Amino acid sequence: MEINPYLLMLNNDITSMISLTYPYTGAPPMSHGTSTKYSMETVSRTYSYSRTKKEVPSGIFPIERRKFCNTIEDKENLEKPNGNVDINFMLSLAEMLEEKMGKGFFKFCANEAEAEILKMHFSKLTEGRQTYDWTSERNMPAATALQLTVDAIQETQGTFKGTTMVEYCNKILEMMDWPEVKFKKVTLMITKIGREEFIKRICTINTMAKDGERGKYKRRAIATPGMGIRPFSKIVETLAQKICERLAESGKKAKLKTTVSSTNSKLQEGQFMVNITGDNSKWNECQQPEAYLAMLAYITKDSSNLMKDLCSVAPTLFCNKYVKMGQGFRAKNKRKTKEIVIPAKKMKERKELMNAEWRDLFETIEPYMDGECCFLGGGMLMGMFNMLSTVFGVMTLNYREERNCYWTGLQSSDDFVLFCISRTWPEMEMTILKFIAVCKLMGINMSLEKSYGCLPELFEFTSMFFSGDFVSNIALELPAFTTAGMNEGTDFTAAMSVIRTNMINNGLSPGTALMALRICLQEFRATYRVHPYDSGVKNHRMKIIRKFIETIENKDGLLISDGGKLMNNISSLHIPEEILKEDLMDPSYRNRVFNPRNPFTQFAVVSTHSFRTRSNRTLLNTDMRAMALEEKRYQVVCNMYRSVFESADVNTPIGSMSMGEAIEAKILDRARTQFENGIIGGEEYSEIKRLIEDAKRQRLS
Amino acid sequence: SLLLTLAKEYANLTKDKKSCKLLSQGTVSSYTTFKKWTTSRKEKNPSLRMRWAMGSKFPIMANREILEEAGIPEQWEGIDLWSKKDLGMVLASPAAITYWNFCGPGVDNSSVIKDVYKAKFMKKERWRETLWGPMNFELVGKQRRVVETQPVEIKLNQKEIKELTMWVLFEDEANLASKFIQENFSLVLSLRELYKGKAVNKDVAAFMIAHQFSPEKRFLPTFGPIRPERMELLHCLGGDFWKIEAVTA
Amino acid sequence: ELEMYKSKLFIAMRDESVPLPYINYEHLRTRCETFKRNQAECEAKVADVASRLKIKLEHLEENKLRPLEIPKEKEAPYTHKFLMKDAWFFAKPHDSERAQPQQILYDFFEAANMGFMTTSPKPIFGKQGLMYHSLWGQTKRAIKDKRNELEPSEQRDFLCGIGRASKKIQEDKWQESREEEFKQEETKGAAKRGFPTWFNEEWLWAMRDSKIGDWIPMAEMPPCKNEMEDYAKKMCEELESKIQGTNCAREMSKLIHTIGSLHTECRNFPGKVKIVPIYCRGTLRGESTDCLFGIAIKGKSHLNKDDGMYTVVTFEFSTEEPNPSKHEKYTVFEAGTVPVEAKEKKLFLYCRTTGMSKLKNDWFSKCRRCLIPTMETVEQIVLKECALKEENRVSEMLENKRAWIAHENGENLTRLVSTKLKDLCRMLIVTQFYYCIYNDNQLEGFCNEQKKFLMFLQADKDSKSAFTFNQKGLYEKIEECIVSNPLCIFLADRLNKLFLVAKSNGAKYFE
RNA sequence: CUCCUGCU
RNA sequence: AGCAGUAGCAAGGAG
Repeated sequence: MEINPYLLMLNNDITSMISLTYPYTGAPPMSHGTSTKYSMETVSRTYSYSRTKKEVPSGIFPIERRKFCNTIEDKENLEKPNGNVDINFMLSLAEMLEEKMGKGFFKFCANEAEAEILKMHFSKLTEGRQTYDWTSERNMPAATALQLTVDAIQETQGTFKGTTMVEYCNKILEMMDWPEVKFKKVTLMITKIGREEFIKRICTINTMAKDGERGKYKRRAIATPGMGIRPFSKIVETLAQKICERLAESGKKAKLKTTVSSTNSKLQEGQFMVNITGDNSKWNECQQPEAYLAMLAYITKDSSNLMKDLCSVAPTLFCNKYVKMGQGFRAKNKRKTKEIVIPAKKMKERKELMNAEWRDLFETIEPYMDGECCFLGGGMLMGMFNMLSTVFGVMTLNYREERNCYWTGLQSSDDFVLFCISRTWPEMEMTILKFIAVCKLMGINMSLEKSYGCLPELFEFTSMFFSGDFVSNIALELPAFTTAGMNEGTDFTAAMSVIRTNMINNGLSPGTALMALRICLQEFRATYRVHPYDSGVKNHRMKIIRKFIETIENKDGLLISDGGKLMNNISSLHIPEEILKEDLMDPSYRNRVFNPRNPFTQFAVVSTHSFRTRSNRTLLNTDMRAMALEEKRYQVVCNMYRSVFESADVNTPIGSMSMGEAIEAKILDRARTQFENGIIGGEEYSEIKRLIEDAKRQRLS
Repeated sequence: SLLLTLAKEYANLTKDKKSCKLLSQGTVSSYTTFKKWTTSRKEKNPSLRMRWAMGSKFPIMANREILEEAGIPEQWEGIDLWSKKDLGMVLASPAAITYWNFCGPGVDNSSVIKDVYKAKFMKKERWRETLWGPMNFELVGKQRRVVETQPVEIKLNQKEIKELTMWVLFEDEANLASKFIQENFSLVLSLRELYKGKAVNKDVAAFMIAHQFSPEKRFLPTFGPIRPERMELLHCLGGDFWKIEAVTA
Repeated sequence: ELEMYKSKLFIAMRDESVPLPYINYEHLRTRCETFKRNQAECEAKVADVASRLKIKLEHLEENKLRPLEIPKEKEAPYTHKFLMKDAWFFAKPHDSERAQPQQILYDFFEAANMGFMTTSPKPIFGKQGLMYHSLWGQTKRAIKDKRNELEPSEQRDFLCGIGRASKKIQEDKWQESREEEFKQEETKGAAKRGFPTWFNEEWLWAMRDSKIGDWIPMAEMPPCKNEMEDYAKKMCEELESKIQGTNCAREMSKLIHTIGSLHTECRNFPGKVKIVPIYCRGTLRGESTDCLFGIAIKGKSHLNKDDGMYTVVTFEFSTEEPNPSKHEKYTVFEAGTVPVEAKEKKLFLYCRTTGMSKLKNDWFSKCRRCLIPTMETVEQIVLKECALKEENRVSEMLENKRAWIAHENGENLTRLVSTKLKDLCRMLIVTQFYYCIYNDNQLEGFCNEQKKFLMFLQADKDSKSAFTFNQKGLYEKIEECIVSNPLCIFLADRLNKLFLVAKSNGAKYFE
C-alpha cells in the first residue's frame, strides 16, 4: 500500500491543510565560512542591472562613479530586470498621488514628522540592533559604538554638550570638516587618522551572512551600517513612517475586505475582477537612493529650511557607500594538507589563485575596488529604508491613465496583491502589461515565475492565504515558546505570556494552548532538574524534597520549581504561578520562601528563586581584558551616581553639564536642606565639606 | 550620617588616575549609555547555557556570610552544597536553594508581599468570583482597537505617572512645575500619607505605583462589549470558531 | 535653531551624487519645486508596452502542469543518524537508584551478556573491518571494567579523527617555492541521487502501534473548571492516547534520551572520548522498563561555534538481513543468536561513523514539540466542522468522519483508503516528525514551491480559471531544489500522485 | 613542557 | 574516514 499525506486537500481548503506544509520543526539553515561571494554577487549583480556604462570621475573618492538615473542603454531583453529609474515619471506619479487625497498633504505629514523630530533625545539610538564600530572595525552593540564615537569626539577637539538629535548630527558634519581625528586603539594607545580616511570610514557598511532564514535554498547577505548613518535614516523612517500610517493602500485583514467589497461595488454590467498574487524580485538591487533624493526633495518642497537640508543626507550617504568584503578565501595544495588563508586585503595580488566563478565575479568588479572594501552606489541593501519603498508601491498602485478598465491593490515590503477590473481577456493583457510597464519604468521588477491570478479572492499576501470566505493564519516559530532561560521563576510565566500573545492575535485553537502549555511545562522541569514529589526521580535535589515532604502540611501549595504540580490553565494564563499559589502555603513554607534575607537574591513575577550563575572564562583570558576593566569602571561610576540620586532609573536623567558637578551640587543641596532642618553638627558639616573641597581639588587636578 | 558615607565614597572614587577622565568629561545623559556596556553579542541561546549551567555541580554565585550563618556543609548523603573557590562570594548548587526553602529560618513578611502585588491579587480576586456557562460554536470576529485593559480608578496616561512618582518620593529634582499639578497635588497630599514609612525600597515602590494607576491600553482584536472588566479575559472568552459568555453580575 | 551646519566637503558630496541631467543640488531642488506633469507620460508608458513580448498562459487551454523530474539515478541511501524500523532492544526492569546513563550501560552489561558478542574480523560487507572489529572489542573490554574512557589506540585515532585537519597558515609568512606547493581553491556542489523505495515501508511502520505502552514523558493534566477546559482536556486525552503507542513516539524518545546524554557529555567532557548508551524508557505490563538500542562513541568535541561536527560512532542491534542499496553506509557484522519466543533467530551488529553538531542538538533533543502542529490540524478540521454546523458535535464527529489517505500501488485512480480521524492524527504526527529529522535547505525550498502548486489545485477545484506568466523557470527552480534529500524526492513523488488522483476529476493537468 | 577556552 | 552543501568543521592560542 502506498501512502500519501497530501490527499486531505481533495475535500478540504487551503485554509486548513496549509500548516502541514511548513517545515518549521527542523533546524534553520546555517551559513558556513566566509561571506565574500554573497557580497560580490550582490554588488557585481547590481552593476549588471544598471543597463549602462556611463562613468563619471570623482574628486573626493579616488574611484570612478557610475550614475544610475536617466542613462539607460535599453537592451531588447526588457523582460530581464533593470535598475534605472526615470525621474520625470516618478515625480509625475507623486504629483498624481497627492492630487488624489487632500491638497496640502506632504506639508501636513512632514510638519508632524518635524514636530516629532525636534523633541527627540539621542538615547533613542541605543535602542537598536548591532552596528559597526569603526574605531576597531568590528560589530558592537549600539551603546558601545555610540560611546566610542563620542569618545573619539571628546578626545579629538573639545567636549560634547549636545544631548539632542540635531546637535549630534551637526556634530557629525563638523567631524567631517576636521583635518585630523584622533581615537584609541589596542593596552590602550592613542592614534590619529586623516581626513579622506575618515570620509572613507564613516561611509563603511559591514556585510555578513543572513543566518537562520526559512525559505531559500541559496544563502543571502545582510549588511549592517555604521553609527553616523543611523540617525539620519531614523529621521527618514519617522517621516515615511507617518506617511505610511496616513495612507490606506499600505499595510491587514480589514483593508482587504474594504477594498474587495468596495471594488466589488464598482462593477458594470459586463466588467469583472481578477486578482493576481505577485512578488517583486531583486528588490534590494533595484531601488536607487538617488530617486529617494529626488522624491524626498519633492515631499519637503514646503516644510522648513532645516528639514529640507536634513532629510537629504541619508540618501547621499547611501549613494556612494562602501561594502566590507567579508574575510577572503582559502587555498590548498593537491594533497589537501596545507590551507593558507588570504584575507580581503591581498585579494588583488593573489588574484590568480581563484576558481572560474570567483574570477568571473572579480574581473567585473575590479574597476571599483578600494583596499578593503568595494564601492557601491546603486544598491539599497538589507536592513535599511523599508517604510519608504512601500510608498513607491502605493505610487504605482494609484496610476490614472486618462473603457473603464483599471486596477487597485495592496502593498507591503516586496509582496503585493493586485486587483484588475475589465471586460474581456485581451483587455486584461492590455491593462496588466500596462502595469508591468509602469513598474518596469519606475524601477520595480515583478517576478513572472512566482505570480498567478484567479477571479475571486484566492490570493497570498505575507503568507496569509485568503480563500473565498475564510482566512488562514500565520505559521509562528515554535522555539519562541521557550526562549527565556534566566530563572526558576521568570521562564514559565514568560511562556504563558507567549501562548497568550500567540492566542490573542493569531487563531491558536485551545487544544494547542493546553498541549503547548504542558510541553513547555515539561521542558521547564527538564531543564531545571525539578520533578514532582511522587515521581520517582532520585537526583541531588529530590532527595531533600523527598525526605522533607513530611514537614509540609498542604502538599499542593508547593512551587513547581520546588516539586509541586501544575495549577495554571487556559483561563489563567495572565496570573503567575505564585500569585495563584500564595493562598495555600504552610506558614513556615511561606515565611521561608519569601525571605528577602537569602544568600541568592542579595549580594514580571516575584523574584524569590532568582539567582545569577557565574560568567564565562574568556572574560579575563583573551587580549581584551582592559575592556572588562572598562565595564567594571562604568559599573563603579554608575553605582556612584545611582547612590547619590536615589530615584534615577524611573526618569531619563537629562542634563548637559557634567556628572560629578551635579553630584557635588546635590550633596551640598541636601547638606544645606538637611542641615537647617536636621543634622546640625560642625564636625560633620565641615568634615563632609572638607571631603567635597578636597575631592574637587583632586578632580580639577 | 549618610552624607558622611556618600562623602567618603565620593572622596574615594576621585583618587583614581584614569577615572578622573571619566566623570567631569561627559554629560548627565551619558549615564544612560554608561549603564549599557554589555559586550556580549546577543545571547542567542540562553536556555542552552541554562541547561549547560544547571547540569554542572556548582554553577551558582551566592553570598557567603548568610549561608555560613545558617547552612550545613553537606546534606545527609553526599549532596555537595559548598565550594571554596572564587570578592568573598561563594559558588553553590541549587540544592542550597531548595534546602533553604525546606530547612531554613523564616521571616514574617506576608502582609508586605501581599501589598506589593495589589494589581495581581486584584486579578485573582476578580477571577475567582465569576461564573461561566455553556459554549456556542459560531463564527465570530471584529477589528483591532486601542483598549485600556485593567479595572483602575484614576486612569492616567503614561505621562502623569512618571511625573507623579517624581513629586511623591523625591522632589529635590522632580520636574519643572506644570499646570497638571493641582488636583494631582491633592493626590500628592493623599499619597505621602501612604509611602512615607515603609521598609520597601524606592525602586519596588516606583514599580508598584505604576500598576495601580495605569490602564494598560494595547492594540487588540476585540468583540462584544468593550468593558475593561472582560478584557483581561480576552483570550479566554472567545476564539475564532467558538464562544462562551454567560456572566450574570 | 533652524540652521543645519553647512559644512564644506559634504556639500561637494551632495552635488556629486545627483541625477545626470543636473549640475548641482540647487538646480535639482529648483526644478523639483516647479514641477508640473504632462501627458507625454502615456507615450512613454505605451512605448514601454510595445517592446515587451510577454503573454500570459491560461490553464483551460494549455493545462501544462507536467509532472516533476525525479532524478532517475542511483537510489538514495538511508541517511538518518540512528535506525528506526530495523531496531532490536534489550530490556530490564528499571531500578530507581541506578538511573544515570553510565549506570544503565553497566547494568545492561550484566543483563544482555556481551561475553557472547563474538565478532569475526570479516564483515558481510562494508569498507573498514579490522578497525571496527578491534574497536568493538576495545570498547567491550572497556565496559567490562566499568569505566567510560577509551585509552589512546591507533583504532580510535583513525576513526574518531585526531590530527585530521589542514594546517591553517596565515599570509604573514608564506615562503614561496618555484613550482612547488602549487595551491588554489575548488568547489563542487552536491551529488545527485534517485527515488527511495524503502520510504513507504518506514512510513507505514512508523504509524503502526507497537506490548510496550507509553513512550514519551509528557506531563500531568491541570485541573479543569466548568469551562471549555473539559473540551481541551478531552482532546489532549484522546490525541495523547493515540500518539503514545506508535513507533514515532519510540523514535522521539530515543532521540530525547540519547541526545540528552551526548549533549551533556558534550558539555562536561570536551577532549575526552566517552561511551554513551542508546536507549529509551517505556512501561511494560505496568512496570516501567528501559530499552537499549545501541552504543555510541563521542569524538572529543571542542565546540567553538554553533557548528563543529564531532564524530559519533554507532554500534547497532539488528535482526534483519542487510541490503547494499538502502543500508549503504553501514558496515554490517554478525554477532550471533537471540532467542525470540513467538525461534532463536540471528543477530547482526551494524556499524556507522557519522557526525552530529551543536545546532543539531537543541532541535533534536527538544523534539517533543511536534505535538503542537498535529492538534492544531485536527482541531481546525473539527472546529471548522462544528462552526459550519453550529451545534456541539465533537465526540461523535471524531468517529463518524472519514479522511482519504494512502492510495494503493498498482492502481491509483480514485481507489483511496478512508480512515477514522484519530488515524489521521497518527499520520500527521509521523509527517511532522519526519520534517524534524530530514530538514536541510532542499526541504525548505521544496515546501515553498509546493505551497504554490497547492494554490493551483485549490484554484482547480472551484473553477476559477487560473493563469501563470512563465512556466519554464518555475520548474527550473523546483527541479533545482530536488537533488538528494530522501524526504524531498519522496514528497515530490507523492505530489505527482496527487496530480494523478485529482486529474481523475479536475481539468488542469496531464497523465 | 605547562596554562587558557566552550559565541569573540 | 566522516559531517557536509557553493565553504567550512574534524581543535585553537600563548608563555
